[PDB]
Amino acid sequence: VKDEVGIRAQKLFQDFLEEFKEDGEIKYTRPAASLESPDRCTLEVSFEDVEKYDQNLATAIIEEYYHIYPFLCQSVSNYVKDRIGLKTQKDCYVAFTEVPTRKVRDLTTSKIGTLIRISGQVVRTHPVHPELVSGVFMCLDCQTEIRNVEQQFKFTNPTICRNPVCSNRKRFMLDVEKSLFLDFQKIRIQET
Amino acid sequence: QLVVWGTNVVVSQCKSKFKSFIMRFIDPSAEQDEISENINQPLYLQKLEEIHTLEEPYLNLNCAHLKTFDQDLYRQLICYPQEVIPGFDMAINEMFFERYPAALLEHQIQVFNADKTRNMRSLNPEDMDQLISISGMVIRSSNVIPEMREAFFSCNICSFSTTVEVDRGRINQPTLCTNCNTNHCFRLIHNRSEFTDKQLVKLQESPDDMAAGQTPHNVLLYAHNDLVDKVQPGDRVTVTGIYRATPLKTGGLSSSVKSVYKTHVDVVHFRKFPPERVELLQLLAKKPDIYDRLARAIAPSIYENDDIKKGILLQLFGGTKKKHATLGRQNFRSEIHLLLCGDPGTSKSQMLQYVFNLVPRSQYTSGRGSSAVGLTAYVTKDPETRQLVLQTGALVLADNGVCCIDEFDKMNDSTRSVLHEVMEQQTLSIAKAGIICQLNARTSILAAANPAESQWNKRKNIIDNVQLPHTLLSRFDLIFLVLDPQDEIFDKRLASHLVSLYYVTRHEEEDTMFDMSVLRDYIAYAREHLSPTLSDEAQQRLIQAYVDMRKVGAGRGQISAYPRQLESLIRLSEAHAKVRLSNQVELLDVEEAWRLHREALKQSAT
DNA sequence: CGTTTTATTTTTTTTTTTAAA
Ligand SMILES: Nc1ncnc2c1ncn2[C@@H]1O[C@H](COP(=O)(O)OP(=O)(O)OP(=O)(O)O)[C@@H](O)[C@H]1O
Repeated sequence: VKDEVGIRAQKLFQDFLEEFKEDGEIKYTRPAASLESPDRCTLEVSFEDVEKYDQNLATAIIEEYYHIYPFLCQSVSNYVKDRIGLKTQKDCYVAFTEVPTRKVRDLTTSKIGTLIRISGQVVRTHPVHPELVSGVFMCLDCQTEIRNVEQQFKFTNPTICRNPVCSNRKRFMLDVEKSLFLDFQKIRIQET
Repeated sequence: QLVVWGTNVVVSQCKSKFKSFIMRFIDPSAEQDEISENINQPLYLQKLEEIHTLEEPYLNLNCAHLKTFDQDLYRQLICYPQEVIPGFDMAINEMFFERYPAALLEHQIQVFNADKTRNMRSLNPEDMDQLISISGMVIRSSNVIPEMREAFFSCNICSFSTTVEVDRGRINQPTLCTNCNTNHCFRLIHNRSEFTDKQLVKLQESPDDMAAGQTPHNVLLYAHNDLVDKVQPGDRVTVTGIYRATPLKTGGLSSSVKSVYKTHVDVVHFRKFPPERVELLQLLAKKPDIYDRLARAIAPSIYENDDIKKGILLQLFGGTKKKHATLGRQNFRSEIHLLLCGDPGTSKSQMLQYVFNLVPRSQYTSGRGSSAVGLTAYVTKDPETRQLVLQTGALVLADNGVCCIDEFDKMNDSTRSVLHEVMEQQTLSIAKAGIICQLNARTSILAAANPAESQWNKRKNIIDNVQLPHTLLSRFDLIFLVLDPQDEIFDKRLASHLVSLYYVTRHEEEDTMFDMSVLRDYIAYAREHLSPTLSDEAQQRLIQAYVDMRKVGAGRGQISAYPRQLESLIRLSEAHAKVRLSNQVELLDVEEAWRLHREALKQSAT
């Protein structure tokens, strides 16, 4: 796998955040300590960190963001497991900051996967409108447990088979209830 | 003889022919044909100096030089032009090494500009894949829409994370991706790939050759990835391009197709400082004839009250701001606006047409033909889902341009009162139920104001005449008179001059030399590296003479000044300093105000 | 060597326009 580059960027990620970060102590455990209530999953980490100790390997981080962000979310979980009384129920939310860096005109195809900083106003907005993003099912026959990622926009209820060659259009209706999903909102925003 | 089955074109011929042409090149205009012209090396080698040394990529270049060379190149370039043009780029990408072999040869060039058109009204089956260039005026300002080029795959077991780009639309499927042992079935995902940008805005053809009682017919095309907002939209512009066509999805139940093909044009290019001649720049400033000399140039034939060409003095050597870098407060913009008042069919459009025929920011307007609210971009019905957008206003697209306005006391109260602020504030608060902001735009104003009457009624000081009060009628510095000399004396002159403009059949190059372009460049230098200040000298005049400015205010049916026109005076201060060679304030300039003002301000007899 | 295809209407707010002693 190529993206093991970013997993090593994710090794890099761990390497300083578990180790001495600032102030003679931790920066990123009181977040971790606070997340336990709903399994809150929200954590902010400085991007200057990828300059303090990663030594300007931001360009080993700052390009493959939506590519490897999932893996960074995996790192969040791998952090939590190392000391918290844990089962892998921990999900993803990573909310980087500290980027001395600031626009709509500096946009192209080319700008995918970065962490630029922009500000706008509040207008023309929409409410909470959740998404039961994960879920379970199978084909016509038997294999009724799928903890997979059904969340990519290309998702579909009927699948082909798990253990045996089954139908290819049939579907079960399954565990949308003892599992983990999300919530989100949506707006319009205008140039500062 | 190595060619597409259905064509007659080959890479090597055009490549070699053009490489010889650019080796048959010293600037063949300025070194072979226009030997009386001269910049003596192949310009493209010169550019590979003046591009690489400039380090300033994405060249622009024509190919009308090629008429001297073998015209078969011209033709097969005219007709097969997406399959020869990269070959001429390849020749350039070879020329790199003529002048720098071991460069950072990692960038590419952009690029024609030679062939003709007449109009868009009527074209033909023949004219299908051919080179065209046409012009008009722009309508819209679009957004961007990108376009894909490749598939980035996934896997199930052992990370068969394959990849491959697109010809234009397919990826193949054996049981796995690039069939690697088929541990799982085929995979695809569509994001970690190559994408490509474009837009769409249309043009309105606006020549003097527009057929009789005919409507606008208008054209449009996308961009490519560098040709994307080159464009302050809405002005007189040419394009090059390649006529394109496309079939259409009949109906929409299923894959049926149309008989009729829609068309647009391929997306290429658009159309619009010297240390050499420093001499005359200083020569014209130190010559006191600035008062009239260039002013004498503007009306080419007309003296029409040439104290108005001294009113044209008001106008150019460009216009300095007292922007507020010290304190940051108050945004004191140095705006300029004057009108040309009516009661006689005088040249109050013709000058405004001379201007608009010259300046590109060209518009003509007047009351009762259009709305006051043409800053709207109306949503009468749209190609959207009622996501009601007011894309771009019209009357405000004159960014430091001009809209000419005629017949000014023509409209209702809402019209022409609505604008009581933008004049010296350039703000347009869009506080409606839709999307909201405080926008910016500022420009120049001139019109042909008219009172309730045809002739200025005698016996009757001017504040009585127009139906505006002695705050709003007496508003500006001066809104300038236009009378007939009440006698034959003035009358026959321009008759005698320009009766024979048909019959003169010539033009006289006098000591008031018709400056072909030697004028048009100095003004462009007129604002660059000297910066008019205001110290302690030329300001005490109407500091003190505000006595004289306002103490005529004791009076009704007479009029004094009000404290926005003193601003117009400190704005008058800016122009004359650099030219005549003291960028710090000289005192005479205020006289120009009195030369202007009391020409109709102490004409307050009663 | 078999077994299946395909429809939407009324009200808003803007910018246009239009009415009586
Ligand atoms: N001295 C002059 N030299 C050249 N042209 C003149 C002169 N005096 C008058 N004219 C002509 O008179 C015409 C005046 O009419 P134009 O169409 O500009 O009227 P206007 O200014 O719109 O009239 P109004 O403002 O009263 O409605 C101009 O076209 C101009 O050619």
